[PDB]
Amino acid sequence: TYKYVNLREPSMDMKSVTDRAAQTLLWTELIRGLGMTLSYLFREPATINYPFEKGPLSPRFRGEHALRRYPSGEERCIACKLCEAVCPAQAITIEAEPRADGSRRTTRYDIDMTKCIYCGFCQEACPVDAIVEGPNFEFSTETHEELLYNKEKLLNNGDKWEAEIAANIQADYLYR
Amino acid sequence: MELLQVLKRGLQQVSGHGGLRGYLRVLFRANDVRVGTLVGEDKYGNKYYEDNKQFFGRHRWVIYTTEMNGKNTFWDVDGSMVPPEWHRWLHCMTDDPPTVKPPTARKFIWTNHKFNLSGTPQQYVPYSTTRKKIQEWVPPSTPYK
Amino acid sequence: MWFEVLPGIAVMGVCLFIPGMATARIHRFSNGGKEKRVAHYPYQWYLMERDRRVSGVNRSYVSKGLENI
Amino acid sequence: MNLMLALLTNFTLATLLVIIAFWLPQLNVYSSARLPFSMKFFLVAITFLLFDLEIALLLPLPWASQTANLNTMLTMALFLIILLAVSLAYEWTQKGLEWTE
Amino acid sequence: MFMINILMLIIPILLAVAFLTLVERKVLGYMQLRKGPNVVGPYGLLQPIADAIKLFIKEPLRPATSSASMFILAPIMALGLALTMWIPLPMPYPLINMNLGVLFMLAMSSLAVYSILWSGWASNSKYALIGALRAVAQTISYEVTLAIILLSVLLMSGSFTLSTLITTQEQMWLILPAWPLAMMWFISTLAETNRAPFDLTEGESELVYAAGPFALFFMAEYANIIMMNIFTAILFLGTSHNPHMPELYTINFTIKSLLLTMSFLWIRASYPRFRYDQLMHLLWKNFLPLTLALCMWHVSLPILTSGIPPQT
Amino acid sequence: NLTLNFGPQHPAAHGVLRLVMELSGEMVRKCDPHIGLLHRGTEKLIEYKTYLQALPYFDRLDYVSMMCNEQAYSLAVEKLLNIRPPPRAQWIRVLFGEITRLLNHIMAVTTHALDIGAMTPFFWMFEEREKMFEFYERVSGARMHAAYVRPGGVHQDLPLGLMDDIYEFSKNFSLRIDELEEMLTNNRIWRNRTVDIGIVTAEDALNYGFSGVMLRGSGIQWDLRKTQPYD
Amino acid sequence: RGEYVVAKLDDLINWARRSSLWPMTFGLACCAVEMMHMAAPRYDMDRFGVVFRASPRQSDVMIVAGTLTNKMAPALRKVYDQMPEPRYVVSMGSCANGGGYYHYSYSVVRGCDRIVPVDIYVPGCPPTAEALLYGILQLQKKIKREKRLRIWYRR
Ligand SMILES: CCCCCCCCCCCCCCCCCC(=O)OC[C@H](COP(=O)(O)OCCN)OC(=O)CCCCCCCCCCCCCCCCC
Ligand SMILES: N=C(N)NC(=N)NCCc1ccc(I)c(Cl)c1
Ligand code: SF4
Ligand code: SF4
Ligand code: SF4
Repeated sequence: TYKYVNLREPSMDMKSVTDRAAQTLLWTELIRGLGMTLSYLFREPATINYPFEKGPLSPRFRGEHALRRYPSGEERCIACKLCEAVCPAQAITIEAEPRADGSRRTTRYDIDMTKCIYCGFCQEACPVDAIVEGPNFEFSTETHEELLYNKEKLLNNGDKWEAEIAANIQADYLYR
Repeated sequence: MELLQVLKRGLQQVSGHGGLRGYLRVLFRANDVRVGTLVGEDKYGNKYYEDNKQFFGRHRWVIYTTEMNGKNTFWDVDGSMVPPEWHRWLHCMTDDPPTVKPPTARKFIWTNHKFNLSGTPQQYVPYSTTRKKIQEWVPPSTPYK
Repeated sequence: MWFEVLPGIAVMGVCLFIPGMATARIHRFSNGGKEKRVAHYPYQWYLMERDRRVSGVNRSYVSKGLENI
Repeated sequence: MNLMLALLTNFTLATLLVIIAFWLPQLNVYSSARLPFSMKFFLVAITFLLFDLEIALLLPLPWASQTANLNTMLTMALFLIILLAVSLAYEWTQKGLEWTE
Repeated sequence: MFMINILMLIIPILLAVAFLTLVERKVLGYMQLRKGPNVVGPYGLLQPIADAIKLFIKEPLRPATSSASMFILAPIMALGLALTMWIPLPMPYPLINMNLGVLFMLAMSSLAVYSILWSGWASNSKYALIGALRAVAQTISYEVTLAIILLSVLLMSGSFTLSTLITTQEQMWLILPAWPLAMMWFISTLAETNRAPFDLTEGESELVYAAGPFALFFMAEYANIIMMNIFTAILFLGTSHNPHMPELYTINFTIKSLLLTMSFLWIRASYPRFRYDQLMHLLWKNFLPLTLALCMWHVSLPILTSGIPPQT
Repeated sequence: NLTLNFGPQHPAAHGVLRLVMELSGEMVRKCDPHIGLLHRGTEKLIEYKTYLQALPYFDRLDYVSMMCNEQAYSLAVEKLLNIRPPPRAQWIRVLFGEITRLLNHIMAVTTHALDIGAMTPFFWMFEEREKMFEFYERVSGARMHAAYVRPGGVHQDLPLGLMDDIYEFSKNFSLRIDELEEMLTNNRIWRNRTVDIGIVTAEDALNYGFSGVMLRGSGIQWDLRKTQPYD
Repeated sequence: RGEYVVAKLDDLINWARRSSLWPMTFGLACCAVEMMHMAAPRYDMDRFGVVFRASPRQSDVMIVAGTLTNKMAPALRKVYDQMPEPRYVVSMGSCANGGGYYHYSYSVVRGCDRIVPVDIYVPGCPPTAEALLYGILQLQKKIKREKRLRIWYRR
């Protein structure tokens, strides 16, 4: 089923012809266009007062990465490398060995945040909720090197943001 | 004549900030003189306000503290100053402020939040976290040729 | 909100208002409190030069009435 | 003498502003002849000139209306404007007002 | 005392020009559902000052000029003429009371096109020159109608003195007997001053050269926008003048000028841009025929109604 | 025949598109698009990814119509896999496919008007775009590159309360189209910039490989949602 | 004293230059759209003094918003060389920051900082319009720290 957007016949009776003549000479449609912009001048603007106001985000928002822990403080990551395998950008680099207590843990866990596409595939693939994308989006830097995160940076992000990260996971994990 | 009742609302903002100095202080710090309900105040001095008659987006806001972690933030405020427990509320990821539903306490969670540290002596510097992989042979110290 | 455009409008208003106000007041100051005499034509200029001589002080804006008769 | 003073001040200030706009940034130390241009644009300039000349003859009209010879004044005033309109009609029909090609 | 008068005219003009930038950005903002400047100073009131300082300590543009003397000349020409256009304006008393004040302003406005031309020669670039010629062709074209429209109105006023327009409009604005001309005059001032929907010099600078101080050219352009709108108010929306309370005239006359200037703002916010050939056709094939016909009509009308104004 | 090629004897950079045009006065005699300025070898990079890994590359093609790009790739893989997505996933994909169409046509129409001077509808409508970015962010956590539509269905279910907000947004949106039309449709200046411009015949459009509105603008009755429907 | 004078002259020009940051945007790809949303009414970059559409001749900051290919690298460097000083560059998004999702491509420059110096890196693919606003406000604070005159005085 279809419709015509511009298949109309302009009436050629004197009343209609004079209506278009008055339009041409008196600029009626142009003045009508002025009315619309005038009505907007008196509308409340939609601007928000950043940084004192923030745009709304949901619990699923994909932001800065962080490595999480268990309630006891043990790291959740077990160096399974499923995150590294799935990363579409190859942004993750992992090395691992048996820890002094025999645990399976990483010795290297880097994310090149300038390779990362912030797709969230790593947090989907992780079997233990170790790597997440947190709610922070205000971590712009002055140098390139500051954006090449290693494990110490990523663990510090987790300790820094765990309060919010845990609440966000609590809100969304029943959809996963 | 609503003009007068509009103007009265204007004056009540001056008293709502505690006199002209308070009204001027928020006008020049935050470029806004609205009055909202105090929802709480974090340990760093940031005050969080709500006004549910404002359209979604402008109904929550923070008046940042004038000093955080030893830094003068009277004029230099920053979005990264908001701690995580309030970050969720301020960005509408939740309805409940931390004053009502506080976060789950953990041993390892930072007690002191830090804002963005780029460009300062505290900035992050990347490095390889792995140890040397190939060990070189060390020649003997006693002579023997 | 739209009335926050007014402060800038008010500053422009005051800025455009001063030229017209300054000129009017300087004219009264310089012309014995009256309007500066307009002399677009030789007749109007001639009466002004005559007034300057009749004044006795070399100022065309110092009128002399029946007290001189 | 007032017009000279006003003119002198207007351009002296314009000149003063221009030079400091030329040097104030230097207080810092930051480290063949036929233009390929359509003949249609020449005719616009010439057409403007000829219409500008005719407008010069119409400028005295406000004073001309003050005469007792109003029958001749009105006839010649309309004659000039009509010829000015005939020139436009000639350019128009001769495709001199077009920009295609 | 007269020098005190000259400065009391120049300095406020440059300040009103400065704060028109703020008003333009804020009126455009609210018509676009946003705010515009509101951070740099309360309600953005310090924004014009920040911009002025920033421009004047910016590095000069680095393309070499093709004519040093004529590089300096263009900005001086443009700004000097812009300030000169204000000396005969009766607000209600002119700085200089010219018997032929209208002719003076017409004559000075026709020389402001030289700055456009000269800046083309000094650009040392053919594309810059071709751009300068296109703007000149548009400018001079709309000068034709402005002069003829101006002449038509003067046939109800009776002289070239500007203060006589105040006497003419004692009982009634000239926008009533001459609203057809006011419509065309207003649009010509938009196209005369390269204002949307006639800002094609910057419309056609697009894609898909030695340049003077942007600030100096910008100030000249915006002084002309205010002056054009002040002139429109005096010519069509005449304010009553009470000799004993002149400031009453200066208040109402200012408000009319502010509203007319704000309408320039209102109009760039509302319409798209004409094509170059189409705004040439708007003049040569639309405004000029009506303007010629209405010039004929306004020569006849005083004579046939016995409404010829006096000379003085 | 003046020329504009963006090079020596022409100091100016080109940008995303390098158009080499030869003009005779005002008229365009030849228009020679030089592209490749955003060529990134996506098609080669996909050969090193798994099918899931290659999905985010499609968000970044028509980066105004992200979820529609995901849908086309997902349909192709589902066809080769010989599976089908469940009905709720197909309805979610049609829902966000049409939301994505609103995102694209707002961008297309308002930037087209902006490029020729009418700068104001861009602001009114980009507030609507901002609200639709929130629907993207609420279902996927990303405002643009959702990676939400995948072979097999969609990544996650709609959060509770999302459908109500989409209803609220849609209830008011037609009035925003009306305001856009009040600025453009009958404006004589807009009509003078677009009427009888770039006329293409029905036969030329087909033989030149056009599709979508480029075909329907010339009267051809074709729309794959009708003739070759999916989901 | 002369120290106190240069202290306030520094504060003045620094205040002027960060209150009037005029960007020219290389909208190369996706990230340009988020840049447009920052100009859009919700965030209204123009309210910070950051004008929306600025000619390159009058620009103070360049925003590289999108992938920089090999074929485009010479054009980017051309425009940068023509910007009058002081000039700053903001790198927006993973592509411009370091190649991003096309880092290993044969036709893609692995970070615009290989072609021009960069002052701020905004992470994200793409950064939210508000994330880009954070980076712009962080550039203002970087300008606020400048001390050209105090260093000149001590030469
Ligand atoms: C009793 C005897 C009486 C005898 C005298 C009778 C005379 C009165 C009757 C005649 C009325 C004359 C009208 C004069 C105005 C000029 C009208 C005009 O020229 O319009 C035509 C023009 C082009 O129209 P177009 O669609 O392109 O079609 C023709 C092209 N071939 O259209 C255009 O002008 C293009 C529009 C340009 C303007 C766009 C931007 C501004 C629009 C809003 C401005 C609002 C007006 C502001 C008023 C200012 C007041 C100070
Ligand atoms: N607002 C506009 N008219 N656009 C625009 N160029 N804005 C920039 C503001 C500006 C430009 C020149 C000067 I001198 C000043 Cl004081 C301020
Ligand atoms: S978000 Fe995507 S691109 Fe970034 S590290 Fe995780 S899987 Fe890799
Ligand atoms: S973060 Fe998760 S997916 Fe990645 S290596 Fe550790 S346990 Fe495996
Ligand atoms: S960084 Fe991401 S959003 Fe930006 S251009 Fe690259 S792929 Fe697109």
